[PDB]
Amino acid sequence: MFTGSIVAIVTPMDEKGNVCRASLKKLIDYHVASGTSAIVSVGTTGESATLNHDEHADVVMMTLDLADGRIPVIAGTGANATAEAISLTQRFNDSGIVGCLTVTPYYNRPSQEGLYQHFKAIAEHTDLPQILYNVPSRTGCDLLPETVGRLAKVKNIIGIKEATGNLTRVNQIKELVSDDFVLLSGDDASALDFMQLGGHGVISVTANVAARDMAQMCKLAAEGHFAEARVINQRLMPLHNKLFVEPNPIPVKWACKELGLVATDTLRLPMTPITDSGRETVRAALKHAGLL
Amino acid sequence: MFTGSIVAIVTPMDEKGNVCRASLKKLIDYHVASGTSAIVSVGTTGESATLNHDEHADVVMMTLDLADGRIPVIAGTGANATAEAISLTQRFNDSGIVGCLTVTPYYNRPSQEGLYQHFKAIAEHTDLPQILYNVPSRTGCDLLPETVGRLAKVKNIIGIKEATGNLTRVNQIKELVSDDFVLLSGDDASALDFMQLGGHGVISVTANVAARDMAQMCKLAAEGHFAEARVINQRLMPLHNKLFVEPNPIPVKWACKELGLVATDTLRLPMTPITDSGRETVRAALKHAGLL
Amino acid sequence: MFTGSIVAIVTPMDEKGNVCRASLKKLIDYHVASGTSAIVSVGTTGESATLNHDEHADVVMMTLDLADGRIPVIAGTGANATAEAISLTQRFNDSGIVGCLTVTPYYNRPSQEGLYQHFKAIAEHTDLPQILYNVPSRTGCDLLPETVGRLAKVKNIIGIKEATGNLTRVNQIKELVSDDFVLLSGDDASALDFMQLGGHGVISVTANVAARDMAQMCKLAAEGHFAEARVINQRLMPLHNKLFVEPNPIPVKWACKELGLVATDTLRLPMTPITDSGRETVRAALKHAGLL
Amino acid sequence: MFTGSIVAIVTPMDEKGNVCRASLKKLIDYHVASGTSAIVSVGTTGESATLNHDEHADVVMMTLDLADGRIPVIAGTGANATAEAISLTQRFNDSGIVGCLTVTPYYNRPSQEGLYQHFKAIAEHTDLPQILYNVPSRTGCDLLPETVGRLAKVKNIIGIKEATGNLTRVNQIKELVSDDFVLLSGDDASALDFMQLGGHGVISVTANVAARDMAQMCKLAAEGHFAEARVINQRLMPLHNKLFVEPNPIPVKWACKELGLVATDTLRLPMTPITDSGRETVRAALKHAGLL
Ligand SMILES: [K+]
Ligand SMILES: [K+]
Ligand SMILES: [K+]
Ligand SMILES: [K+]
Repeated sequence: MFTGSIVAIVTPMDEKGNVCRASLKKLIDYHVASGTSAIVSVGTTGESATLNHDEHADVVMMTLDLADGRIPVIAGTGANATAEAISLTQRFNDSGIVGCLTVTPYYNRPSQEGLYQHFKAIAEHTDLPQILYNVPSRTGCDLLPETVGRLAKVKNIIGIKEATGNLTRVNQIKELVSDDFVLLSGDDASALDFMQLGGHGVISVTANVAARDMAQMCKLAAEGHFAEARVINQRLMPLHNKLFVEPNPIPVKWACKELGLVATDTLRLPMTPITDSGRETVRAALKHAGLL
Repeated sequence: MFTGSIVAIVTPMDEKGNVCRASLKKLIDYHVASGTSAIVSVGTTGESATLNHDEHADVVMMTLDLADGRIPVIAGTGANATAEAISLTQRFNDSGIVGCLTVTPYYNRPSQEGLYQHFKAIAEHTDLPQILYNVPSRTGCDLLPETVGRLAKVKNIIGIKEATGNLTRVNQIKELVSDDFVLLSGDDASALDFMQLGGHGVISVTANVAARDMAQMCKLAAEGHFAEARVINQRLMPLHNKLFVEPNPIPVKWACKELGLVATDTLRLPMTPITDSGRETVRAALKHAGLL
Repeated sequence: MFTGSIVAIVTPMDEKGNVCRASLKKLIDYHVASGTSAIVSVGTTGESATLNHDEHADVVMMTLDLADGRIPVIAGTGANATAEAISLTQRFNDSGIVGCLTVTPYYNRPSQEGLYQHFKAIAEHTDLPQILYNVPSRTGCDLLPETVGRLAKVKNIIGIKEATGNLTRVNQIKELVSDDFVLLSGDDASALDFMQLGGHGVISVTANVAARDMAQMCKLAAEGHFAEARVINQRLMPLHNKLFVEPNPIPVKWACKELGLVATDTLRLPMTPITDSGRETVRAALKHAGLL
Repeated sequence: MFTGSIVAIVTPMDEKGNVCRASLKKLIDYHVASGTSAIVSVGTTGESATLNHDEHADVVMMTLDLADGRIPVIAGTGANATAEAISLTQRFNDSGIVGCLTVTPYYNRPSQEGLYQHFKAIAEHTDLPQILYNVPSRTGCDLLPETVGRLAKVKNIIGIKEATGNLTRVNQIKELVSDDFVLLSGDDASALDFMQLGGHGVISVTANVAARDMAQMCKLAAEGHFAEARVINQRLMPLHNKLFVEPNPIPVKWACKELGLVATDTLRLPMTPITDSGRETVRAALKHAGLL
């Protein structure tokens, strides 16, 4: 559902840069078998940036189709134009998705009032649950706790993917919102800390390749067994860091390929193939994780 | 030119959020009368973010028609997917624009090699002169001097709009590029300094409302009359700062309207109307510039 | 001892800027009565910066004398010259203090290896327990977890006052050190979070004026009653922030004065009297805390 | 002068960590022969941090004697307590030094008003010309242009050593001060740029080992021959960078020794001997400068 280990799933491509269905199916089967709570489809790790909205929609539909009710699917729906965000959302009305992950507008750097108006308008024109998404390092702006608090009063704004890696934000946000509001980490390396502070889960890059460990860890964290969760986390930590040694999803797509989870590690420009140096850092991380 | 004062022109809109031709014509006549060297159409200040590519192309073509051979027009062509950058650039091939202003991919944060491959592919699918554009605060990435040097070796990559505010870049880039590679400021408050270090002009937001002073100031600069240029700069400096008191282009659109240069200060969400406190700030800066 | 609520105690001065004994006595009595675990004497809040080592020693001796065994006293001993650090430490051999709080060298910005050698040398030439102190915002350098880990193997380096407000440091450090090693917050605003993540206490500015609440909160945190601790913390939070509205200890010394805890709020230059604006922000914080 | 190339001279030490007179004399003769404009004695590069005030005064007086009227000598007088700044400055009153270099209080992070009161009190207890010194990365505080403007109104406050690396400050300060207030770079890698914007010279670490080129370069700059100056700057640029490959003055001391300019590269803890990897880096930069 909207807690636990949620995978920010790669969009597996062939050598032409087109979605590879066979590979997506394997990945979905892998997640159903590994205890992953939900799949975020065509988020950042999903290369939302370089799929056009038609392809973005296909991949979501294909993901849902392959999932076949076995695992909930959340659609990435973010756009830096509110009209575009709205209109992309409509595309997934009645699709079967359980909700949407919607990023703060990138590049144009709106005010807090602007972010409020953006997200309120989007929530207005759908019945689907909305997860807010904050990642200033990508977007150039920062959705502050106060504004999260105003937006949480809207019926179908139900949570936030907090990707700052600033852990003070957990309780600043939490004080300000009801206990039903979901607090999910968007930063693998600090996600166990995030959960220990009161977070409910993680929308994860690491889960693409360490699905089971991430699921166990997140469940331990929810039960208060932090010591036990850390042991897993310790072992995943090089992966938490080195999946970003080169721009996400370059490392993780290579990792999937190396595990045999996807046929090719192809991406679309401006993402470029992994360097040999990166190959060697990632492979070492995988082995530390015990995955290789 | 690709020297002197270049306006990053606002896209004036009617109350419905669509381009207002009467207001655009006024603006262009003004820049023609004021001695502005060129117009950048649908760059950041032109709200590229909230126009779709058709609307963007319409505004560019409308601007070109209205300019009527009197002043060169540079098309904003930025896009964070390389395929989309190519496709948008292709819309203007054999159109009469004199060049493209193309920004580093935002949000997806490519490597330097990715930046290289992005812009190289773009350059290769056009005869148009290309001006690179670096604005890390909006994009999440930083096109370093070295990559600039690499890209300057491509025939139709002929300049950079440097919006970091970091003046050390002028001479870092200069030493690595040829004598005729153009260096333009993207930061009004430091543009004169930029020019004094060896930059060749500015793509300016301030020029929207103080086109005459800006053209004056850059002429002085090119002729090496910096003390003189500097008297104008201090006249404009509060505008250089306070045009960003709220997110650009919210302040400059209000200022245009106030100066009677455009009919309405309407913008597209997620940009929001200027606050009362913001009006008063901007109006003060305009008084200081001698424009009210 | 070296856990719980530990006060970074002000050095109360008269109008000549000289230690006011009557005021220090009141403060010490207040801490013994309020359940404060220990007193840090002549730390940062204690104006170590502007007391010469002779005065620094007096204040420590006078604090110990007034405490009269009722409350443990830790001496600030930090110096950016290792010889000086050593020699200042010798001054407190057999004094009665239970330990020393020693800051990373300020201004000169040594390497990690330098910090290792600094702290190892100091620990060598005393039997007293040493608490490391990291606060990059003041010092210009950052003692990283890895180096904390090497230093924790030295017998009498027993803990760290981590003042970064970066909460990822708690478990990075903790993984690397034995379970006996003490992890204390040096940042009031994030101290409950710090403790929730595995910290043992706080060396606190807020404790100067909210001794009892801070003691209760820290004890709740140690017992795992985080929800109950947060309620207190919520009420102290404006104080956690506004005691730094102007440079520490300007606000807190004024606060003490306003409570009647000290006779004058005098400081030594380059610390300057509180502004009226600051007066009003602090008084509001105190009232929110219920202290006024 | 207080213009041209000014060396921030190393305090050469014997193997015991005490000033080595033979080596200091060599250094001074070299600067006299090389055309260095003035010597700053016991500034940051001179290890002010690890010398007590007597030792500091001894080195200053020794430097003055050895200079023997051949080259002006500026005493480092910084101190984070105002009383100590006054007392150290008083040691040099009627000594033959031509001015003091006095840094913003480090560690205690005063307000702008505190900075004002600090330096004003200092100026008032001496007839010596005072050069302000801003280096936020070491001190934790930033003396803004406006406060500089305020302080320039004091008679014996006559200049600033600006070590931010932020070139915008040259013209911000300049507009607020009188025509004869001196602006010196504190950042070798940007000093030529600093000068091209209107700065009057540099207090340099590079000049320790490339005194001749540095003096050449600043002459060219003052005469407005920037292209020419710039050929020298690129010859020195790897040294400008790699002299900080490890904490200053670890690299420049090793380089002096290597050039036979001093007997030993010994420093005081917490500064540590240069790493093997550091030697090789620095030696490379020296080869590039044409000095090996
Ligand atoms: K809600
Ligand atoms: K070119
Ligand atoms: K130990
Ligand atoms: K003066």
